[PDB]
Amino acid sequence: KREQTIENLYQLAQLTQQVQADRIEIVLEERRDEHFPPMSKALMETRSGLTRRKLDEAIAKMEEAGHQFTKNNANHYSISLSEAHMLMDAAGVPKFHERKKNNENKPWIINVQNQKGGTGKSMTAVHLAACLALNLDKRYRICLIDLDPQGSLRLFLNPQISLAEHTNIYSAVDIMLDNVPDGVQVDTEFLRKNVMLPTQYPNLKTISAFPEDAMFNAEAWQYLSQNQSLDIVRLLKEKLIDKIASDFDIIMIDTGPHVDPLVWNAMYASNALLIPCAAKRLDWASTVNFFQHLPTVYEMFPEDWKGLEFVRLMPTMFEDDNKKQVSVLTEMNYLLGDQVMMATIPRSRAFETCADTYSTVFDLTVNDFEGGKKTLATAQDAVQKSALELERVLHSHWSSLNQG
Amino acid sequence: ADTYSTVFDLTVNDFGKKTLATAQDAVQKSALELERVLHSHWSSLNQG
DNA sequence: AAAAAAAAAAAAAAAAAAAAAAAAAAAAAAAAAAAAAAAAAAAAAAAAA
DNA sequence: TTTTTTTTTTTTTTTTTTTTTTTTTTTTTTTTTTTTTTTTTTTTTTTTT
Ligand SMILES: Nc1ncnc2c1ncn2[C@@H]1O[C@H](COP(=O)(O)OP(=O)(O)OP(O)(O)=S)[C@@H](O)[C@H]1O
Ligand SMILES: [Mg+2]
Repeated sequence: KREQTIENLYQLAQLTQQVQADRIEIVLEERRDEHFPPMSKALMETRSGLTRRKLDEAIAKMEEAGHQFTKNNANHYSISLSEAHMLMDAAGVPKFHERKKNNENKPWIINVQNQKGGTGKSMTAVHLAACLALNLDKRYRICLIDLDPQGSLRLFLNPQISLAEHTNIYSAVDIMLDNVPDGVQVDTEFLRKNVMLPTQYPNLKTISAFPEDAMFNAEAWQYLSQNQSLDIVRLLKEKLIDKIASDFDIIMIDTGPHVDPLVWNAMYASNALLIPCAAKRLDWASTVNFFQHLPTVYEMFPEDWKGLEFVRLMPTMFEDDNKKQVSVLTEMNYLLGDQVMMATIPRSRAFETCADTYSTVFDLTVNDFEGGKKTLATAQDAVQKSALELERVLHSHWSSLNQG
Repeated sequence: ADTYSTVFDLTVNDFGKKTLATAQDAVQKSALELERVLHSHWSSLNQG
């Protein structure tokens, strides 16, 4: 009988070996051939905030040192992002993990979870993270997590850079099981070695994910077969959170459009709550279902966790000029005001261009594209004022949630 | 054409209306004019 | 050590194209009227109760 | 003096041709929004006093 459907299943194969090809050419085509945006003595002022006098003093102190400054084709000064973070390293400006006021802090775990497909969590959240990383005055050690097995956050120009030299790896899955060589114990040095990777920024870091992570849900069903205390919830907490809380301060986490055991652990173990969403009716209805589903499930999780300290909703794909969606936003501000961000993330062709070349808004400048300037200008400025207002929620709660 | 028919073998009742009515009106004026040409050169035919 | 001159830059102004809206025209009907065609009710004629 | 049949009046019904009106689709049409080239403004270095 299933002669032609041996043909047909091994022709889903004889097409996904051609898609194995296709990914080979995708890798060959994405390859970097780019330079990071320069600060032009005014963009430097706007972004870093260093005064011209102190900047001159520091760049001279470094100029007499080993490193040499560089200039554009014109004698006008131009300093690269690498040179930027180097001058920050040598600025002596301490971070939240070096400030005498507060240096022994735990991670500020920030998450982006929506149960609605394709509406913006990936792109908006990676944009938000790369913008928060623009806080060069403070050198945040940031961990981007692409917990969505299909996110491009390991590939999208803030990526998990798995060069050819990269030998082997053990994803969050294998941290949920300790499937590394049984002889070696998973210590934080191992975590730097094969879990924490750079993102072409000397400050921003990441974790990668893989479609094999979907097998985690099957293994969790198997564990429910072998367990009944729902103890897999704490598997994340001890394996990952206790091992990472010692030596980082922020962890960007994308989770995916889905609500699943993996995403249940992401929800629970995390000590902060953010809720991405759009202004559409059905989306907010799904959020209603979400607000019914949670409380009982949190009751299911161990009583040791005293609930998440703050809850806020997000906009996205917000055209800002459609009557229905602004009415929805008004209703949200009417119901959970002070627990929803005011900031708006608009949609424009500039984001499309950014995505198609994979390059985040910061990676490209006006010369790269057309005059979708002010659109990108107000996009990055809303994302940065939104980053400081979410981090100001976190500031006012650096009394509460750090002591629980 | 498609129905393998001719212009005349279907009548107005066959169904258009004014459309086909003017259709055969024009076709039948063209036939008058044509067959008049037919005399005009047919008198030449009888004599060759 | 400072001034002036020279060179690589953003902001404003001008022109054209694609979105949309209203009106008009070709058409394409379902309904009615007029004319035409196919049968019918009082009167008339001849041979005969 | 009566009866029968046929040729004229008129009456009834139907089809075809030709009457009007409405809706749908197609064509010409400026306002608003979007795109590209640009003249003015800002920054740095070298040379001279
Ligand atoms: N500003 C934007 N401009 C253009 N496309 C956008 C924008 N924001 C979101 N998108 C759409 O989002 C797609 C990829 O981004 P995401 O929406 O994050 O996908 P995602 O990971 O499923 O997140 P969700 O489920 O939509 S919230 C793009 O291919 C677009 O279709
Ligand atoms: Mg997604």
